Amino acid sequence: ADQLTEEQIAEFKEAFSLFDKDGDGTITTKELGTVMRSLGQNPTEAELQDMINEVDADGNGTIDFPEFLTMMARKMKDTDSEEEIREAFRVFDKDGNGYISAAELRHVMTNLGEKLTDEEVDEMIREADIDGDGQVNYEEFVQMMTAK
Amino acid sequence: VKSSLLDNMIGVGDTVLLEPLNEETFIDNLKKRFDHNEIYTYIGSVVISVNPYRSLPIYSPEKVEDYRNRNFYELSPHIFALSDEAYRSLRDQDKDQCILITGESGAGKTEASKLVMSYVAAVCGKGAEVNQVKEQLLQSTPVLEA
Amino acid sequence: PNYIRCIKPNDKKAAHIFSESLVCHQIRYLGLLENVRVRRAGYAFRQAYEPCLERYKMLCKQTWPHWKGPARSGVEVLFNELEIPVEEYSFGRSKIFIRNPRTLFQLEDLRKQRLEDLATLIQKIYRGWKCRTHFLLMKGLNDIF
Amino acid sequence: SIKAQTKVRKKVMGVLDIYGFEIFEDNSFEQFIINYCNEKLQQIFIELTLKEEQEEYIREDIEWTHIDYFNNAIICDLIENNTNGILAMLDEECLRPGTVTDETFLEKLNQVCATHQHFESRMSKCSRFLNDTTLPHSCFRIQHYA
Repeated sequence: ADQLTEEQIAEFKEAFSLFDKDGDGTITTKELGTVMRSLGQNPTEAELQDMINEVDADGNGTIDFPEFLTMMARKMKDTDSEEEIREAFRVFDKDGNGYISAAELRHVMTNLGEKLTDEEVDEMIREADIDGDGQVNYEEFVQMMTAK
Repeated sequence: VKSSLLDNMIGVGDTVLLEPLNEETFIDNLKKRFDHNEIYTYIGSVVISVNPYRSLPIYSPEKVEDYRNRNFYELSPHIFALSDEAYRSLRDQDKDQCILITGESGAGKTEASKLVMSYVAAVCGKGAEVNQVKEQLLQSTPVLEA
Repeated sequence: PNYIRCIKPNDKKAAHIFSESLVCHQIRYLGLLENVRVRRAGYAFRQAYEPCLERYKMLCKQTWPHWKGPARSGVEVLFNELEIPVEEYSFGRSKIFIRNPRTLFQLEDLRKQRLEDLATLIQKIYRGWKCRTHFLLMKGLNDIF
Repeated sequence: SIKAQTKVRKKVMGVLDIYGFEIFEDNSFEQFIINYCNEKLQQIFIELTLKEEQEEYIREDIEWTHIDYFNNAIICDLIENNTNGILAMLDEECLRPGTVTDETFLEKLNQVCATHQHFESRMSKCSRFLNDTTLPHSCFRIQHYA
């Protein structure tokens, strides 16, 4: 791209400097995704692996700040939609009532995808419905998660 | 309309979908379903039941609510789904029904009568009457069996 | 008439014995095979347009996330993107008709493929809500790092 | 003990528990009546099946293609015909006294019942010409749906 007007440069620079703990001037490579997800771009893990293996020729993933800006102008046009993920939840509704089972949400969200851990899907259901238990809603839950 | 018996299907759930069509594939279908404790398999609107010779937990009153008033297509094969069709064709349509059990003794005919009439004893609204006629029917069964 | 055929899996009344030769005779005596042969007759699968479109809306970029109305047209553009031959299906008045389960298990394979992409999308936007939330709390504690 | 108290308007769901098909090594007249009743049940089952299917393909305005199935009606017709059936010949041999035996009844079946394709005997010729092994004398074969 061109790229990247300054008001995103400052956020990429403070998030770029936040996850630097050795005093290098670059992030560590295990935390490479959470850099991008703390700012709200959210790439997938395998596409992150391809994108980091494009610029690396050593098998470590060590980049700098302009390469990270290049990766941000690549993914900047990939901002997801609201109705798309909401209809993706409506795929997992099997009863057509607007209700969704919490335990089957655990089964899907711990057996499919990037495989969320126990605290993340348990915290997911506890944020979905504070009263409980075992059966949750999603239609306001999608409004809660899709805010940057 | 959002669920189907095709999801989570052990083997092939409906034999009209079985390919290729002979007895050799079908024995393997009932084999691989009976191994995974799936003893019901449809042909069109036909229930195939296999006797497991034990009490399976697919007859809970919890699953009566699950099997009730879904469509024939929307859920995994079970015998109640036949009775849940028949009763509604008796209830909402006011047409007389009959449920035919064909097989040999020791394959589960009397059990199928007990489970069909048990579902009708569940969802009719006056369960104690159907249990009262039912108890004298199952009581009169070994009398006729003599 | 509503209908039940019962099969014994052995001649010994046990729970885990499956004798294939006896069950073969149980199929022969009841005649399940010609039952399948007559239920299959022309088109081996069928369903209404609405559960078909609601089941397979995610395989077409004109039905994802909407719609494409009416339901026969959405199933049609679904087939036209997924490159299904014309002799595989037929349009009824209120149902879509499928001739051989080759097309059916093909579509179940493709839907099984896109399901992981939908769950991956949900876990991506959710975990991004968590990392973005932790980033906003981290800004909320320390204004400069 | 189980009937209703008075005689009112009603709607009924019945349950017909019927036995299944039989094959022994030696199948006598009992198993003949048994297998004949299962021929009738198979016939009404396939007939209601085809009327139901062709009903649906006429509903959805789709051109029917023809399907090949086993005809049960000519086995039933092979047994029940008031002039050419098996039971008409048996009612004849029971009715008239002529010092009648089993082999004379087989002679009558060879005379009038062997003109059909699916009947099969040894002394007739026609149906069938061949001298097939494991087909003894004083017996006959019926090609059932089973």
